[PDB]
Amino acid sequence: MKLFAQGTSLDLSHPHVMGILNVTNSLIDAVKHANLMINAGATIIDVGGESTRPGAAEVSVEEELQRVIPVVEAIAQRFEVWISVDTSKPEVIRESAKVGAHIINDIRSLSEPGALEAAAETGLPVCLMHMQGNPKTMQEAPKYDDVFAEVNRYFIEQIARCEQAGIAKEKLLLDPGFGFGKNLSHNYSLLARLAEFHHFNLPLLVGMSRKSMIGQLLNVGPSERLSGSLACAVIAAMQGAHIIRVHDVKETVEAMRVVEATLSAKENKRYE
Amino acid sequence: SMKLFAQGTSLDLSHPHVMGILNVNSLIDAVKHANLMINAGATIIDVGTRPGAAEVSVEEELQRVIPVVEAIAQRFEVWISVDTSKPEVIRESAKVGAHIINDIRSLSEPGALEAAAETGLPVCLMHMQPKYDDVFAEVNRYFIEQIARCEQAGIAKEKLLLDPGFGFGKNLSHNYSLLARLAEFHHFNLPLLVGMSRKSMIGQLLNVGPSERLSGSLACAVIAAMQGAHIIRVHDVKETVEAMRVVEATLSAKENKRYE
Ligand SMILES: COc1ccc(C(=O)CSc2nc3c(=O)[nH]c(N)nc3[nH]2)cc1
Ligand SMILES: COc1ccc(C(=O)CSc2nc3c(=O)[nH]c(N)nc3[nH]2)cc1
Repeated sequence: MKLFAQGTSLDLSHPHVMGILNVTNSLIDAVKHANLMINAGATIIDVGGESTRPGAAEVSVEEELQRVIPVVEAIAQRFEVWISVDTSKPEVIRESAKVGAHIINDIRSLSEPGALEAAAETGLPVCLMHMQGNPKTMQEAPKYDDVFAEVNRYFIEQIARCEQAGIAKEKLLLDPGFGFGKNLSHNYSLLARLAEFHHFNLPLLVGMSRKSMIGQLLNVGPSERLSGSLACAVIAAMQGAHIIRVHDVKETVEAMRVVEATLSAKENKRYE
Repeated sequence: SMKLFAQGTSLDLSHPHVMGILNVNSLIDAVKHANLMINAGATIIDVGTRPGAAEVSVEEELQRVIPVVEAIAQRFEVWISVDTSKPEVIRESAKVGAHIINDIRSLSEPGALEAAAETGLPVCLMHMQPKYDDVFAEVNRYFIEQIARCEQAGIAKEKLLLDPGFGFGKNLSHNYSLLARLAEFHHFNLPLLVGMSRKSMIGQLLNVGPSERLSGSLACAVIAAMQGAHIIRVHDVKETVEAMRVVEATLSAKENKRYE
């Protein structure tokens, strides 16, 4: 299993760690943070300029472009690392790809007018994430009769939508969207059944780092979540998740080495 | 449903337990460290004597170990595991409140087997000897043998725990083979105890020193717990307990309650 972008490839025969670069002197600091994450073993850096948090306010196209594009450009011309861009906006998609981004990682799964066409036009890999509702209301009262089945159905529908628009399946990644319109019990159901999403034969991307599913379980603040975060990452990686999106790159990469050593000693290379 | 009974209390093995390592006033500090581990969520304290270490006389081992076991048993509700190979220490430990006899030698010293049987306590069987054909099969064979040896001495199967003995005459790939296949040891229907905390199986993989192995140790604990391991022996209790609550939340959402 392999992705292709910007003349290079990413080998997903083992887990990859994706370092979070939140850009909600800004430029110099962001590039220093990327550099530390690459040194710590991150092979993808995820650049995001619009808060995707519960209650988040929208940012203008011009402001997002100012936050994001100079960060993507600077990273693409200094390091060899892959770059994902965390955006919903057709223009940010286009401009990001122009300055070297490798993956479009939209929490809205290209739902914004023109996003689907912009993504297709780039030829880049696209991550389809499940979210119930939108960031302003998703956490008010998340509700499912069957969260796994409903996220599974969403991925069937969005894969088709993307194929229809000329995005080949081989470009797609799937992410169940931990914390995006889910209560604590919904999140743990998806984590527990994560391996079952492999039936699509597509890369799985997960992001649990420092999230509420750890916070509300342990009743701790956001700086006390490293152990819980590593536990989530290891649980996901043991079930064959391909990309783990995190704040704490060094510790995660170390945990992924242990997983890799364990999976390579196993006959069928996956827990289920 | 799996439970152990000792000293008037029970251990509920329907979820994983964290066992904190206690290195042996010396007695005041041992109590203080026990207190810290209980506060971090350890439900078993392992009292002991690594491999390579200096052998000691019966008398010295009693003087080191018995007051500690006794002091913990008098002050705390926690279960107490004792790492010893000597029949005298097994006997005296049980008299002052130990719950589990954890012998790294699996009761091979003369008299140890009989002493353990007399106590009526739970007994942990650990594999120790690196070259193997199928490390899993050898360990598995060892368990069958030791179980039989214990049952023959009047130790009921319901008192036994199995430990594959990570780091103990095992190289890097043998250790990870045993970890990858841990869940297969459930066919005995006995509790599984594992100890990988800060070991060279992490140190060598990662090329880091003994104090930089927490993340790898946590990974090992999670990997074992996801496969239904019952007791995880660690140095870093708070962090392991947190990781275990995440495992527990995951396994409770799973209809199978285990990964294989
Ligand atoms: C303090 O509590 C926190 C709440 C939220 C965070 C975030 O980082 C949320 S942004 C985010 N998540 C995902 C994801 O899961 N998958 C993908 N594909 N993209 C994502 N983007 C961090 C901490
Ligand atoms: C730096 O390299 C290290 C080498 C060794 C250590 C130890 O703590 C090993 S003593 C020990 N292990 C076990 C075990 O696995 N199971 C049981 N049941 N009892 C045990 N007693 C730590 C670090």
